[PDB]
Amino acid sequence: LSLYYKKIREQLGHELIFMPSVAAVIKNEQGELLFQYPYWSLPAGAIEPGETPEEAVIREVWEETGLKVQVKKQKGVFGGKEFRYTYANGDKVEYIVVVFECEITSGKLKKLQYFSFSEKPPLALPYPDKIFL
Repeated sequence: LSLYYKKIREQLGHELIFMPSVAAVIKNEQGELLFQYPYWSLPAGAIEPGETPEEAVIREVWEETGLKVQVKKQKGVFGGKEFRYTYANGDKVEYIVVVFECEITSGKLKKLQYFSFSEKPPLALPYPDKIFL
């Protein structure tokens, strides 16, 4: 939770915050997909104002996984009521997520686990299977 969103939350109480975000689809040499376990999730995060969606996904992937990646292709933008989430404490948020297929260029992998498409775990957010293909 960056200082920007943290500051907005302070001022809005539990009210709905619209959060532009990015999520990454990362595959290793053998075709497995990288997921994170806090439901499991794709490496993802909020876009900081000032960053392009591409810069955001590269940064988020580095922070969440330790991998340095470059953007291969955009796999769609998802949003609406199905991407609305209300924290246990009452804080309401709605995401609009830009999904990017990214390729690893450097780094290491800091739970983080690879899963083949057929074995992929369930995700909280309703991303269509097409983002993986």
